Order: sequence, then structure tokens, then C-alpha cells
Amino acid sequence: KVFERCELARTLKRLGMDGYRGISLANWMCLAKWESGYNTRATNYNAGDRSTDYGIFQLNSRYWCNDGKTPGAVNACHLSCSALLQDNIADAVACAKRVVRDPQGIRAWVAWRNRCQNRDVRQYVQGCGV
Repeated sequence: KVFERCELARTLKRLGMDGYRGISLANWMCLAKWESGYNTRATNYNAGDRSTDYGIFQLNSRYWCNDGKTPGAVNACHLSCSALLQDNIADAVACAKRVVRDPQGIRAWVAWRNRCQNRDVRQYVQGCGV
């Protein structure tokens, strides 16, 4: 599913992401935008290390979910990577929450540092009623 901006903003808020571990809703929106374009079926294979990024938050199979073909993988979210490809993003959200519970927080995603950190991210939630 390819979410529309405000549709996603309202969904994330209802799932308790606003201010989760100190991360504002606009930051989560900026992250989803640059990672997948708000697309839940997005997948990206990393030929260099044999891992794959799954879903709207592009969660990596080496640490967050199990796809069975990634070497030295752990499954911290205890989910099959298939769960991160559903239209319902509840599982993807529960896993993103786990990621930020680690020391790096939102910085775990390099895309956030390049495209969101220290920027005016207000635009991502403007007019969505959240």
C-alpha cells in the first residue's frame, strides 16, 4: 500500500508514535518518506552484504526481522520479514519502536541523518490534523 501523507500521519499518531522515545511525529514522517516513499511493499536488496531492507521503514533483515537467507542475522523484533510487507503497518510500527529503544535512537537510519536531522520537518505533518 502507498499511503497518502496525512493518511499516514493520522495512522502513526493513533499507533502512539508521537513523541515515542523523544521522537516527534514529523520526524517519523520524514523518515518513512525518504526510506520508502510511504510504500509498505518496498524492498531493497543489498548485494554487498546479503541483507534486505523491508517495508515502510526499510527495516534490515540482519538485525530486525528474519528472512532466513541473511547470514549472521538476529531477529530482534521476533518477526518474519513478510510481516513488514503488509498493508497494515502495526507490526512495522512495533518494530520501529524497538529500533529506537537502542542507544542510537532515530539516528539508526542513515537516511534520517542526511534528509531530516536539523531540518524544518514541519511540512510533513502540515494540515493533517495531528
